[PDB]
Amino acid sequence: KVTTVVATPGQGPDRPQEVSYTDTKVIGNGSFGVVYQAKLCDSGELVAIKKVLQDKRFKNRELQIMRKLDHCNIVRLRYFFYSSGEKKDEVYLNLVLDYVPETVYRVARHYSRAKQTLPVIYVKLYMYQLFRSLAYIHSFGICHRDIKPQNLLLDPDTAVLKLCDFGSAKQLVRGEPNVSYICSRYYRAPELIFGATDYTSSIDVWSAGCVLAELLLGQPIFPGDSGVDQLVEIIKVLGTPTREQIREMNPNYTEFKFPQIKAHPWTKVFRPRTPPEAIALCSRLLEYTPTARLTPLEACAHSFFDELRDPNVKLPNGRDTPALFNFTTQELSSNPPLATILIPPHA
Ligand SMILES: N#Cc1ccc(Nc2nccc(C(=O)Nc3cnccc3-c3ccccc3)n2)cc1
Repeated sequence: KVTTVVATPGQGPDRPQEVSYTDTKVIGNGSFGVVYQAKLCDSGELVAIKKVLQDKRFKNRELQIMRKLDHCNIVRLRYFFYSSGEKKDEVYLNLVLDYVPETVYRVARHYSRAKQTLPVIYVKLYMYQLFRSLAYIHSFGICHRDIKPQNLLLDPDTAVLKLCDFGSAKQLVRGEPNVSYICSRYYRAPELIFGATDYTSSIDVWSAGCVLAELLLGQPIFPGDSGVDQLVEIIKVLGTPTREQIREMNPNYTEFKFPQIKAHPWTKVFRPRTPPEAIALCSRLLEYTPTARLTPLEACAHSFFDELRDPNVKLPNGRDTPALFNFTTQELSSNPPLATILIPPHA
């Protein structure tokens, strides 16, 4: 079964072309719509097709964001096209993206089910690539707003990580309010739990810190089906937020009473074989004050990633590590001096 469409390339100028594909199978479903896998007839390359319902009143925000992104750790929009679908008289937007076979969720689940942890070399590779993708999107004012393991795509043979699902992504403008109900259970920053509408891109850094801790532990660090349960788990690790810290993440919640828990030592939260650099990185990402958390680029420069910068490092499968040092001026713009650390002498 061959489907031919007239699709517009994602990057470059608006000059459509005939794209033919086959072997269409469903690989994802949800409130967003459906993600398919397909093979392009010309090259034989696998692609993913995200199909979503198109709002008649305005251009799809995810498409506007995707057309402006170009980074090795962000899934690439190859083409886009409009089509019919399940609901009659409704137009659908189809995003043809580069296909990535695995997710951090599935991979971590294998390890947790086998009563093991993912080797720290992979924790470093994946976490570093996530912080690069965040550094890049944050350099445009764009916040992902839904960082979680299912959104971190992985190619197991090359150890490449690609951030995906820009359905909640938004360019945050200071003074313009944002909906607080974005971000998934376990990964929500405490300002989002308190329903703040004036949050910054630093909510992605809290989410990434939750992913790091979960990869170190083998289970979520702040679980719970309600915000109050999530908050008790946060207070158990971080200690009680001060009135000042509470004011920094939604000031309308300053008069509420919180359980009095003393600041637990981060060394006791993880298994004894956990690298102290990973623990130090966690404590700097999972902070109450949104401005106290490391930026993505500062996290890339952390000592936990020094092994990645060694010229002799190789993947466990014997292959070379993927591209890690091809930083652009755009990507370094939050702190250009960091290139001194980020690009090692051998690169
Ligand atoms: N199981 C599975 C599985 C594993 C790998 C892929 N590969 C892949 N490759 C390129 C792009 C995308 C993509 O844009 N996905 C999404 C986009 N928007 C929302 C949600 C998703 C999504 C849904 C389910 C799982 C993970 C992401 N996914 C797909 C499914």
